[PDB]
Amino acid sequence: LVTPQRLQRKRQQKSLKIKNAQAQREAAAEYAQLLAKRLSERKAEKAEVRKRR
Amino acid sequence: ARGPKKHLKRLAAPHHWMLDKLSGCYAPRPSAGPHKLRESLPLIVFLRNRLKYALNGREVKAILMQRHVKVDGKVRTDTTFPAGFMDVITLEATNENFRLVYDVKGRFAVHRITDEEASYKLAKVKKVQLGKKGIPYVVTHDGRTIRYPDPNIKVNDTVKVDLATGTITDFIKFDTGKLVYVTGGRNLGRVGTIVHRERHEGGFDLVHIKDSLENTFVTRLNNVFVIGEPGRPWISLPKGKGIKLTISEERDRRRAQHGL
Amino acid sequence: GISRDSRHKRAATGAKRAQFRKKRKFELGRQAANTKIGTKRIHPVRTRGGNQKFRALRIETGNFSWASEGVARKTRITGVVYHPSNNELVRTNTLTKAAIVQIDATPFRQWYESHYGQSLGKTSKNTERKWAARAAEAKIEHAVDSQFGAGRLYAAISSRPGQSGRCDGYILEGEELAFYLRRLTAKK
Amino acid sequence: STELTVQSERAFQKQPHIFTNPKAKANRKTKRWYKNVGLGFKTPKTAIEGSYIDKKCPFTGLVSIRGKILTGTVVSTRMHRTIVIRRDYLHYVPKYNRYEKRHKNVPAHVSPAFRVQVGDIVTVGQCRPISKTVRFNVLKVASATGKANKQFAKF
RNA sequence: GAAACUGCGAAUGGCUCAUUAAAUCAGUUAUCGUUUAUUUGAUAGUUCCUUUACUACAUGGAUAUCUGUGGUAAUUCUAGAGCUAAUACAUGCUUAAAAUCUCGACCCUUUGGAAGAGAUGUAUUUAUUAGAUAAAAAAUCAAUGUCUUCGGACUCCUUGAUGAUUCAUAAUAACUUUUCGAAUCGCAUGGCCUUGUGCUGGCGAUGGUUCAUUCAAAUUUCUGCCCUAUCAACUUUCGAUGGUAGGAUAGUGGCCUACCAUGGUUUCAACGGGUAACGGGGAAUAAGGGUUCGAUUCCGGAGAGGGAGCCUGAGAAACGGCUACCA
RNA sequence: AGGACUUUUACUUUGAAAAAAUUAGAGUGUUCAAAGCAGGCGAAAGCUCGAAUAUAUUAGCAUGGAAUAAUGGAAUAGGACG
Ligand SMILES: [Mg+2]
Ligand SMILES: [Mg+2]
Ligand SMILES: [Mg+2]
Ligand SMILES: [Mg+2]
Ligand SMILES: [Mg+2]
Ligand SMILES: [Mg+2]
Ligand SMILES: [Mg+2]
Ligand SMILES: [Mg+2]
Ligand SMILES: [Mg+2]
Ligand SMILES: [Mg+2]
Ligand SMILES: [Mg+2]
Ligand SMILES: [Mg+2]
Ligand SMILES: [Mg+2]
Ligand SMILES: [Mg+2]
Ligand SMILES: [Mg+2]
Ligand SMILES: [Mg+2]
Ligand SMILES: [Mg+2]
Ligand SMILES: [Mg+2]
Ligand SMILES: [Mg+2]
Repeated sequence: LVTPQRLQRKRQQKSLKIKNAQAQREAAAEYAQLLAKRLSERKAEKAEVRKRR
Repeated sequence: ARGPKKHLKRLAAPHHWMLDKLSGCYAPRPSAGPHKLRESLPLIVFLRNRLKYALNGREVKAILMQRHVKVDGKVRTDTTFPAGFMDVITLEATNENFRLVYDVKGRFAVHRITDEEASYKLAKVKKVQLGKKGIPYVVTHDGRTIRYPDPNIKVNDTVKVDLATGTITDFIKFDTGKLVYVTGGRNLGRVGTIVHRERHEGGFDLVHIKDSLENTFVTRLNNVFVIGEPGRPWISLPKGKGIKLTISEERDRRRAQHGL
Repeated sequence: GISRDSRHKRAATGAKRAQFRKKRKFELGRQAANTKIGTKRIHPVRTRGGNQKFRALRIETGNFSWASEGVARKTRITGVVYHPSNNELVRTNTLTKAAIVQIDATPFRQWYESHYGQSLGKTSKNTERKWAARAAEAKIEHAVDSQFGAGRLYAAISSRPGQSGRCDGYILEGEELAFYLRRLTAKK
Repeated sequence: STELTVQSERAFQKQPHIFTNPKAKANRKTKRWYKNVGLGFKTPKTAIEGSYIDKKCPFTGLVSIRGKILTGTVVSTRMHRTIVIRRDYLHYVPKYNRYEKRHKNVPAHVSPAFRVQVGDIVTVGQCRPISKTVRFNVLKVASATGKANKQFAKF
């Protein structure tokens, strides 16, 4: 039977799924930016090694 | 036996639960959980025996059921939960917080440790792998699977889980000259500094450890848990700091520090 | 009841081992699939730890891959012509892994025609420019063209119909095909 | 004891899932896959450019070397693609404080990359169960001859 | 809150030592050779397929319990009839964007470059590719890419782990009698006012794919067993040792099949026979060395009268589970 | 921390390992003891030290030593270095 509590559960499930997906994509973006920063740092280090040598 | 075994006779329980060889035929078998049962510690043992807050099984059941035990920020209402090494046990009653660290005799000693640092936990990295969709992840000794770790975190390393969000806060890189703890064998509870780590191509790494008293031993790498930098441990080490005083030195401690 | 334990075998020395224990369930072996051709009939079997296995007796069509340009197509198996283990399976048309079968070969044919259009056996400007960029690089070897004119391709199955339930494999091509023709010419 | 034909049997002999593209015009010999078993063990050049197949090759086959490393002496090289190694040792009887010469016969699987004969001391390594009795793969022929390196005498 | 359906355990525990002499077992390894309910930590938009016509404010039918009629001498024997439910059995819906692949209504003379259209979650199976890495410069033809401040420069290329991998993982083409992707429960029921049953909304409980972790389970390396030669050769047509391919296995493996090779153990005692032999931790005994015992309080193994066979499950060849033979 | 070659052992020192119970053995007035892993001390107003150690003589792993015991180099130089 259709009950406001059942609709509440359905809405909660949908919202939890959407929020979890958003959080996962945000974490992926943050990890990508961290990788880019580390890559820039070690590329600068490699350039300095090439220049000094 | 055809299938899993679900009973632990009292003599077969580890000598670190260090129960009474009489007054019972069986011993609490730890349920499946974050730690090996040989290395873990059931909550019933920690409360009934170590703390004496309870008296027997029913009292421990009543304690756990009403949600006063909090293992690493979670309730864990099962009697034989394997609260293992470096886990945090919180009792809002008596507002007390414990962290399980071996005392140098090699046993899960009762370590009353402050609320402020009880927020976080330490962990050893046991695996670093790449799960589905190319997502890096790290498996600690608790079995915690931390997703998206720092790119230069390697195996055998140590990490500082915030224990609230359950994400990575800081980490310590394994290398020589570093404060370290031991979690197996004769050197249980010992704390020292890594002097050398001989590789031994083909398996079973070994590390040499020198403690503050300038004593030296050697232990397996699986057996090793980096705990911080010398002079600056990242946690509150228990009483004695794991120096492993000699039996004669322990006798001298009993004689000297003595007031009745 | 078919056991695969080492106890019933004699020792390396040759002594006859006495029976140590009656054979267990984690040592069982099941009946051979000995699959056939026609009227797809796959039977599920519940093995250890769930993990449905699929017996693929009486299988007619399956996926087949071409390694050179690397394209896979669903196509019909039409009989088995060679088996490296037992020719009795060939005579009984039993289809197991590594068996050598014939292929209807049409889907590869009009894929080639819509991909290069070389009219084996003997438009929009975009497609024409794609073909020009290809620049007749489709110089695939002569024997596969010979059986393309024949119409039946020579494929070697690589999936295990006994376990997987599928019927996947790859066309003999390159020196591979050569070798097997020699063996087939030995049969011929 | 090795056939001249690179495949002699009914089934074709290929290294599984390494494919040489005939449509390409490089026209090298083939695409031969290989690996190093580690432990500072040098892969033989006869395996690096060889044309054998040997599914159970530690250097070219699927089998991996892990576990025990045993040094012994060849006692039987005259059963196909496999070796029988005599390992000698001394068992210590303590009631007499005396030792006792003893020997065990370890079967193993020597790759065609190695040329073995009766009497060569051999370093062998553990692997998966290959046959009913062989569990070791020959990893090094230390003494190719031992005392037959110099044979003739012409002053 | 009976009963019954559902779920879970019943494979733990307890007992005995009959079988078993490289068998079990002990110490020590390995699984880059596999399955793993549960516990713990994470984990998924795509179920649309041409989306300009659908139940998602909730899809269908049975079915026990029960109401009544019986049968048999009886058994935890149950046939017929009548309703009835689900986290039982079946179906099935949303739902974004993005990017990547593929196929083109055209133009304008090349550096060709573009309207636009379909597919892509995961799961399975098969092919192929990436998964790098000892170190400074070139010329050159062949192909042809960016910018051109029309000389030509190409400077930038990202790559984890182990000792090792075809590993982890990613990518392309496809495949599937198409697995999963919450139609499930409890408490509290707050906030927004778009003031309506409207929009949202917390703490849990069960589930649920995958990957880990744990309880494990299977195999597995080296070495170790009592007496006996009045047991010296043993094994292979019926697998004995190895090769290859296949089948089966959860997985390696003569584990089984097909075709080959004729091999494997042995005076360092193999093979056979005996054990009033389960192995061990241990017990008695005690100058030292030892001798005897260990069915039994712990760890392993095996068995449920002797034998075989099997359903259910994650786990049984279970026996206070079934099938058959023998007693 | 990397390529490079590693004569191989037997032997012996040290260490990691050899589950608990058992044996040994430390502390402890179970009234003593067999035992047990307990207990002790406050003013009585919660404060406490414990639950020690060793051995297993085999097999495996690491490690220092190089006497004793064995094997191997260069005799056709196909030997070693640049
Ligand atoms: Mg039992
Ligand atoms: Mg016997
Ligand atoms: Mg590849
Ligand atoms: Mg893979
Ligand atoms: Mg095979
Ligand atoms: Mg006995
Ligand atoms: Mg008996
Ligand atoms: Mg016994
Ligand atoms: Mg008896
Ligand atoms: Mg028992
Ligand atoms: Mg049984
Ligand atoms: Mg009876
Ligand atoms: Mg079950
Ligand atoms: Mg039975
Ligand atoms: Mg009974
Ligand atoms: Mg029973
Ligand atoms: Mg029954
Ligand atoms: Mg002991
Ligand atoms: Mg005593």
